[PDB]
Amino acid sequence: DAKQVKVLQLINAYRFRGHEAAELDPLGLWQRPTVAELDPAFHNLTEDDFEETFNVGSFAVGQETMPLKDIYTALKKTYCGSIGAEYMHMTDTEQKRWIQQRLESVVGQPSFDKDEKRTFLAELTAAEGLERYLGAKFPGAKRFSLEGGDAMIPMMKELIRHAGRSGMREVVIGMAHRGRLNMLVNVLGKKPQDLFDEFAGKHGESWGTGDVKYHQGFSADFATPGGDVHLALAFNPSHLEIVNPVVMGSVRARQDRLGDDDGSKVLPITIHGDSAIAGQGVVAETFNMSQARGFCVGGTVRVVVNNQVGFTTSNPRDTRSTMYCTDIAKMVQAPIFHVNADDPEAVAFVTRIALDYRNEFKRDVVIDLVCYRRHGHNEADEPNATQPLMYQKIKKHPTPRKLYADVLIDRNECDIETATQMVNEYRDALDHGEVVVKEWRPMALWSPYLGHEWDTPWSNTYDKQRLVELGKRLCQYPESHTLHSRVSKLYNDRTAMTNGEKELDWGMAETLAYATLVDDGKRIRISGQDSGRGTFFHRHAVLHNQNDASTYVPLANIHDKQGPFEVFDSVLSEEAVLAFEYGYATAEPSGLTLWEAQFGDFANGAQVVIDQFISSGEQKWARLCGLTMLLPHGYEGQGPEHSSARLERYLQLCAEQNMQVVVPSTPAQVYHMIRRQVVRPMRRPLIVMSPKSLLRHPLCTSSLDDLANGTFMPAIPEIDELDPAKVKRVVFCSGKVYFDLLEQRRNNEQDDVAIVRIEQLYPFPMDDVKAAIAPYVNVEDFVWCQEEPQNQGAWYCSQHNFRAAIPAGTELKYAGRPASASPAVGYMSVHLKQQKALIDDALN
Amino acid sequence: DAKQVKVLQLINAYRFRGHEAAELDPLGLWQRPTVAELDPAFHNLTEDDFEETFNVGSFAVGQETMPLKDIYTALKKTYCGSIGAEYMHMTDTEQKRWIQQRLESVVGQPSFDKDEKRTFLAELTAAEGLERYLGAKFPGAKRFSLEGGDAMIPMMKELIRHAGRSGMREVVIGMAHRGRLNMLVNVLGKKPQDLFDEFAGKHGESWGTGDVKYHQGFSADFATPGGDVHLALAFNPSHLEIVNPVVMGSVRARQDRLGDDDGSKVLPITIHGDSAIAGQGVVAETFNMSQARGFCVGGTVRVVVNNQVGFTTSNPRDTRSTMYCTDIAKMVQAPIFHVNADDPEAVAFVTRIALDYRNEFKRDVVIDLVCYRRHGHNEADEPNATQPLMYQKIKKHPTPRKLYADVLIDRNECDIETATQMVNEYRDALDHGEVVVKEWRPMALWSPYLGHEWDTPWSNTYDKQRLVELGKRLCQYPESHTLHSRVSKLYNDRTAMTNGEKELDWGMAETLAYATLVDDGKRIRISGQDSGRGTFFHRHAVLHNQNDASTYVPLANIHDKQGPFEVFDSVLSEEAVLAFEYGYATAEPSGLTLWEAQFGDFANGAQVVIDQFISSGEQKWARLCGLTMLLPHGYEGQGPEHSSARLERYLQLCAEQNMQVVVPSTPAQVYHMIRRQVVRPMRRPLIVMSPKSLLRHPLCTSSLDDLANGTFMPAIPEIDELDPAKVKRVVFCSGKVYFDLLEQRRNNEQDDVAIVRIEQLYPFPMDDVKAAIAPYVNVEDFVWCQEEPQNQGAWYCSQHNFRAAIPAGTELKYAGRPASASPAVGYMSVHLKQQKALIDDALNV
Ligand SMILES: Cc1ncc(C[n+]2csc(CCOP(=O)(O)OP(=O)(O)O)c2C)c(N)n1
Ligand SMILES: Cc1ncc(C[n+]2csc(CCOP(=O)(O)OP(=O)(O)O)c2C)c(N)n1
Ligand SMILES: [Ca+2]
Ligand SMILES: [Mg+2]
Ligand SMILES: [Mg+2]
Repeated sequence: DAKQVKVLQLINAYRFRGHEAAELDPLGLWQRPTVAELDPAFHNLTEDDFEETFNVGSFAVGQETMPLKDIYTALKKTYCGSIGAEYMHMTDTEQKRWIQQRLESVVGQPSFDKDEKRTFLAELTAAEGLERYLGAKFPGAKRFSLEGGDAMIPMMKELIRHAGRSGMREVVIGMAHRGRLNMLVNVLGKKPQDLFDEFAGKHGESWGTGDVKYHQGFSADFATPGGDVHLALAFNPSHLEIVNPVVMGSVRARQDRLGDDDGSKVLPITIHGDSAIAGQGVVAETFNMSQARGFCVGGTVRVVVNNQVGFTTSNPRDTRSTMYCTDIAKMVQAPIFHVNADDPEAVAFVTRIALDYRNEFKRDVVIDLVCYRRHGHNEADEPNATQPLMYQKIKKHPTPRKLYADVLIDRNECDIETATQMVNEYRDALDHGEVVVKEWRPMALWSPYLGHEWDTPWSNTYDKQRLVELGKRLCQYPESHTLHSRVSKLYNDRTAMTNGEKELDWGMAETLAYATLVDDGKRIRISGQDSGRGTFFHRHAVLHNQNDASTYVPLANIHDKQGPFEVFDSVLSEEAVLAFEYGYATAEPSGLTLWEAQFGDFANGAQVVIDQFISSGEQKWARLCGLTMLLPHGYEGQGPEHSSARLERYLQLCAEQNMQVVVPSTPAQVYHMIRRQVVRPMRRPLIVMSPKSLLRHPLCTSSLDDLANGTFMPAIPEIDELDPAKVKRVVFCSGKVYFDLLEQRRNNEQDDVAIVRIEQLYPFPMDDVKAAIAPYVNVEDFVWCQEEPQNQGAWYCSQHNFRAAIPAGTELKYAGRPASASPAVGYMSVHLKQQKALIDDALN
Repeated sequence: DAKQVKVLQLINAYRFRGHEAAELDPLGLWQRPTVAELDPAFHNLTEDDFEETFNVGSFAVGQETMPLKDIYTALKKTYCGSIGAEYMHMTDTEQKRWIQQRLESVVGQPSFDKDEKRTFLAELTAAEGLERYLGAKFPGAKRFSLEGGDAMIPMMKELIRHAGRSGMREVVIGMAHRGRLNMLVNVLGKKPQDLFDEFAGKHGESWGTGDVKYHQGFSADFATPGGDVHLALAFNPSHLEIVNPVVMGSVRARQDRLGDDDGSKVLPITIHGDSAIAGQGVVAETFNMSQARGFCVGGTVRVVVNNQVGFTTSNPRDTRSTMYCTDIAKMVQAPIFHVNADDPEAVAFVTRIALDYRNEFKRDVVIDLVCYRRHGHNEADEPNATQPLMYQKIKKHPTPRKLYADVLIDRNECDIETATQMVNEYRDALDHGEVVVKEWRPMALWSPYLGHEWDTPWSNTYDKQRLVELGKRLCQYPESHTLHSRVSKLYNDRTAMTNGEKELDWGMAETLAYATLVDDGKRIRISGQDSGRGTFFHRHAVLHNQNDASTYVPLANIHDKQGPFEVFDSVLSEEAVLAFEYGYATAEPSGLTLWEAQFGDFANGAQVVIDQFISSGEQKWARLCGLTMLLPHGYEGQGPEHSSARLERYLQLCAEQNMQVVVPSTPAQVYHMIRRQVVRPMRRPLIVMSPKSLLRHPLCTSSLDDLANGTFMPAIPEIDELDPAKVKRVVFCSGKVYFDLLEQRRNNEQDDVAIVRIEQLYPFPMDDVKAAIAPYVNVEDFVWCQEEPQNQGAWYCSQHNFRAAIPAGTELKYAGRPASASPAVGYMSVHLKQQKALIDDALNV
């Protein structure tokens, strides 16, 4: 019959658009626009057709032939009840068929054991009960209450029980304020008495400068039917979405260490607010990384706490441009399960389906938990002033605990005395103040401490013969591989440096430093835009065959039993990428983790990660991060965005030994700088002003002797054979400007002015600067020289450090570019005239 | 008839997935994976069925019944040739039927007039010819050549010709490096000789410190069959996608000024690279704004220069997580037209469809121009070292101009002599150096210069009876409107302030300042998270009815003929939002344009806009931007992210009078500060350290007399009746710390130490500070006091300004928080101890 074809189009119409008419809002507040396609009359089916049997076809109901009365009911139960599945936009036929099997076979309605139902009720009770307790015990205090979205707690425990049920070993969570204290107490097993002690202010005992209670992270073991599973909740700042990239980098470092090439042992989970996930662009930057080979973690389960309001903003036309906040997920074709949070069984049922999807297909999946915010944005705020109707409806809306208990009683699946005792047993458990999570376990088996002082001794030396054999292996590539003539010219030059015929350039000394690290079995993860070859054609860590596209990585082939070596050409992001590498370095300190800006000027698109994480995470959260940032830097006439890494900004952020700001000027210096970062037992961030023109400067060279038997020099004394008595002025400087100073002093045959580099600006190396200055007893004045404008660079932030170094009688003077609004002139002509001007002011 | 249902599923398979098998790559380089659904056998159609006639259904070919062999030919011609249409993900049925009509009715192959074909050939000729000329005249110089994507120039001229053809009046373009120099010369009408002089370095005659040649913008009139259309190409920095939000704010200010409610008179256009559009999150932030009220511009035409490489990265698994760089567009259900760039008629056909779609449905549309990059990422780079196979293929790939010329000749629509002469006539036109755009026209009639010095006089005073009458109208609301009792309590307090019963609070003086600005007919646009009510429950510019949802905006109801007033609750973005307000303010200087951070700590997620636009756009591009940034600031024990607007960073960025950094401490000061921003003839950015606790501080109050008859004070002298001779120490300070200093000095019964506010830190008000210091001839030492840690705040950047101020005998000292990695402690208890310590260190002598 033609009607059998019409039944088939109706079935797909619900699969495409049934979620648009689904009962997803707990409050029932605003009606959904009608969709004609969901009505059989749109397909010319009438009541006479409704009594006739039909064939389901692809509808996976488990009965080949059905009356239309049950087919129409099955479609509404599957696609228009509590669950709104948005998945047909996906192009993979196997994945869409897979989701149809999960939903359509059960006809939407899920089945759980009565013990499973009693667990969801107790988990709702713990969520509501902890929040009503804090509002009584600490009225008015800022706790970002979960109330109205209490199903997030049973959804989360069901995720973790389901992770161990399918063999996952670790779960890493990154989230925001909403439900944060409920997570700490009711899933991660933080003791309630310790939460009560923080509200009273009696928590103490640290020189961590600290952070507010709803930014804290936690760790615990958590019993699951598959056994104990490690749990980790990240620290995060107030900035709303940026923790998500950091958690992605942590789990990748975990998956890399464990040899989990399919991310099936470590489950990442991120929790988002509905307004934050739509407005913040780092969400899309992270979705773009979800399958990038250098950042993929096997897929993330993403849960949105969609309380249909963001602070005081509730109009959909003010927050976003689409019907759902989750539509950003369609960029990577993620299935999206909207679910009513007043239907806990639907929440757990969609939660298992979402996890099963992520593990079957190793792809991101999103759970839209549609709910409400019972109170104001925080408990001191009045929501009626801006959402009067939403809170007149919430004020007469019963809690999800009460609602679910009413359903189990109607179905004779529970009795009211059991539901009542859970409310009171939980309140008594909070009064005792001990852990209230049944499933919590003490962690099973942390040293070595990596907070040691920057001037701690380290093994700078390396075997000179081992260093040359490493260099020879780097120059070797398969004979069949054919290099571009410029790359083989470069490896031919590296072959001469290994023979002693030519002093090493910057790239060889950098490559050698990586080689000694993997030679000792330590990991190297490099990341950046065009980091394999290098923006300035200097690295060439990856060699591409000129016949086929095949690559060969000499640093990955040094010897068997080497530490792993990876260098990824990153995606066009700096915010999410630098946050990813921050989470990688903190989770796995032992190796070298290095991010490379293509120019240091672009690093400011990750300014939140620099401000709220790198420079401040130790004082705030006791986190040590060894991440190294290569920021190309130097004034060469290329204009405002290709001159300044904003060195002045990193120096301004320096305090309390939080960071290292280094400006190497020699290939040997960058070699020792990189090894000290791994070799020295300190893991604090290394901000590097990477050279550009110095990669090929003829005077910027170092012998093999300088690497094997040298050390990193925080300050470098005068190098030419000046007589110390003859000096009348000492010029402090950093970076390439020294090389312009040196050649001009030699061209003048000037021996009355010494030049002293300060390779490490923070922490300031006091005695190394004084030691370089000591021989010049006749000195009368000192000069700070810099290519950079005076309102930028090291001048404003490092004046007191230089002044403390110099003898008391002498005064210090400035020589450099004038202060300016823009980092650099746009014209090359004006730049060279400025360069000659400042170089002459310093030497006269 | 069972095969008839199978034919319909085959037709929809191509509508859904034909683009996966389309020939989109000019190079033919990498084969695409088979989609099973596109071949009939998958649907049990065999050759015997191919001879039978079938019903096309909704297939819009213009014939209801067709043999299957010709339905299959029509489907491959429509969805598997040069055009790859991705639109079935959209949920609006009408928009899908609209696209099917355009595409299926021409059966893939579209028809153009012979003049239109000769125009696309000449426009391809100018695109190739200009770049080969620059490579000949200036070998090795960095010009980001369009070559391989030459189809872009005819596509752009067809976008503009079709805009005026349908009555649009302005077109505003924002783009990147790729094809930038070709855009200026061959679309915008920049003189080639001025471009050649910039390559030679002979450009001069400006105090703009300037920028590189491929960041410059341009303006022109452009003849179209419907008449002249204004053209505007934005200045942009090197940061790749950030210009896009700025262009959205520029056309929105244009649509607002023109009374264009639906943006049908001003067309926004954005051009993107394949790697940047996938990696940068500001792209998704702007897509989220496309239908937000208060940022919607009626839809943007977005063009991707998809040359399948970004610098040295060409592997898809390293650049993105999806098959197409454009898949982010699906977040807003934008249709996406992939098109092979070696088929200019396909490019022009899809370009007309994209504009017609954007004007019919006022929604974003994307044109994916699939092409190649003929040279390296720039002309000094070697691309073979990292993409050997792509450049062995490009090295033997003929240019789009030659390829199109071969097609017009093979079809006898053109002759080889006509195509040859275009190549040579164009090279001669470039040698002469005059404008080469035939459609270019001189602009028709920019004089109230707004770069005047910050100390320029302005009309600070306002009539006091009008100021009180403005306040009475602000307190009036409709009888049917019902306020929440806290809001009615607040307007009753404002009703008391208008009568003189009570001094004005911070919110009343701020609202009053807005009222005087709209009262004189000037525009006010405020934007920021929860900016309607205010994060701190102080503004309440929008009044929500407690019975229905209706709003009432008292500032929009001052009197008829007032300037428009708008206050928008922004999206949860700061980067794309602050870039949008930068483009609004720069395009429309005359009014007040204000962005409000929810806390000043959150502005650093828009740090690129602050660095590359706000702090540097005047020296780089001669752009005046009057935008005001409200950044809440102040140490109150709320922690590292709720204390510091990073004042030290803005002070570090101050040079060459680029910005204003102000810390008002009185309700009257913010009133005069806001009016000075519009009433004074200067349009430079205003960075404001907004108070938090001062909004309710009993001592932070001002009389109506201070607003009507006062003025903004860059520095505020001692307010208490101290005798100058008895003073022994002067304490400089700004912001709320003054009130902690003042209240402590009164509790101590101390008359030996004066306290002087410095409301404007940059540009530094020298003589006003010296004037405040003059009476204290007996002073022995000076102190800068600040809540901030010593490495933050004003200490490092303003030391020389204070030291040059003080009398020669005296020396300057510091009193404030110790330097720290974090902006603020996480514990309230600790906060107080530090506050009492620094306040006591300043007052003890
Ligand atoms: C990056 C960033 N910008 C601004 C803020 C200030 N802020 C904190 S919470 C909030 C609203 C959050 O709305 P939503 O995402 O829906 O989360 P909810 O609290 O409603 O659960 C805003 C704008 C922030 N914390 N982070
Ligand atoms: C925000 C930002 N990050 C980094 C850079 C440095 N950069 C300039 S061009 C480029 C590659 C651009 O690739 P694509 O988007 O495809 O544009 P194309 O030049 O190939 O057309 C990079 C990483 C930049 N200009 N802006
Ligand atoms: Ca961003
Ligand atoms: Mg919310
Ligand atoms: Mg590209």
